[PDB]
Amino acid sequence: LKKEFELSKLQQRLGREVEEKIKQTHRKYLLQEQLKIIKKELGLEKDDK
Amino acid sequence: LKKEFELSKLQQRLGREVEEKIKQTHRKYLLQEQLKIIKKELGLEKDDK
Amino acid sequence: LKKEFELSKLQQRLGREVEEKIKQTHRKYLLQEQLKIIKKELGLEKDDK
Amino acid sequence: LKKEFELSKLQQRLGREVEEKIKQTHRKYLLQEQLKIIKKELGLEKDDK
Amino acid sequence: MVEVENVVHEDFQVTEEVKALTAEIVKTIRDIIALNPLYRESVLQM
Amino acid sequence: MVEVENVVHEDFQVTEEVKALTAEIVKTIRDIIALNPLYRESVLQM
Repeated sequence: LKKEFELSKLQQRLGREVEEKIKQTHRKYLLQEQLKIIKKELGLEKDDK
Repeated sequence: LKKEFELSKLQQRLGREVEEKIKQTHRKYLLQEQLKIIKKELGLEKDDK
Repeated sequence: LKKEFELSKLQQRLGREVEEKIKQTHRKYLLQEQLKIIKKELGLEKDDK
Repeated sequence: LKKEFELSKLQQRLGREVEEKIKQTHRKYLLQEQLKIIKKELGLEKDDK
Repeated sequence: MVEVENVVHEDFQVTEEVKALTAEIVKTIRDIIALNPLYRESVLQM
Repeated sequence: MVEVENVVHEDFQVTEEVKALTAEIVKTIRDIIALNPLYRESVLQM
């Protein structure tokens, strides 16, 4: 049972790590996106066609 | 009820007046608060375009 | 309660001693178990990119 | 009522079907991703820049 | 069949320091369920 | 083929500390189905 248990707990740590890395990715993307919107917001043509 | 309404009315009105005199503080102060917020959470030297 | 807790305690301590002597088994054995998981989990691959 | 009911039930089945296709996509990705991590652990397959 | 409710429940008049052993009984029960867990601890909380 | 019901089942006469290991077996089984849930828990409650 423990032989199975060691792998399971390892997998649990690995799963939280991969998922938290995805969260650290996207949460920081929300922060950078907020940064952009504040850098853009001022009245401007908002470069485009 | 009249006395309570006059007390609550004078308190709400005096406080509304103090609040109006506080709204006179310029919106730039708010923009400065958000500015300090931008600096409180950014990091990350420039390695982009 | 003293005698029963001492019985459970002596069993838990003797078993903890057994557990330490099994922990004397080297971590190479654990990593070998993981290597067996690499070699005994599956044979074929499905829906490979 | 039945004429509407048939189309509605059809739409419900159709929606769950597309959703299940997304699940069949990602669940196999979870299995294959686990496969990759185990294949990368067997020696040194990927390394950083 | 003869029976009698001999539910003795004698108690010393001073009932202040007599409940101190019970406190040790519940602390020992918490240690019994913590090092050798057998039953749930919710019944002790009820 | 020759056979005999040699269902060996030696057990200590003293059955006090022999069911104590069982407690660890069920705690490991509860942690395996709690931390890595595979099957239903109704069979365990029965």
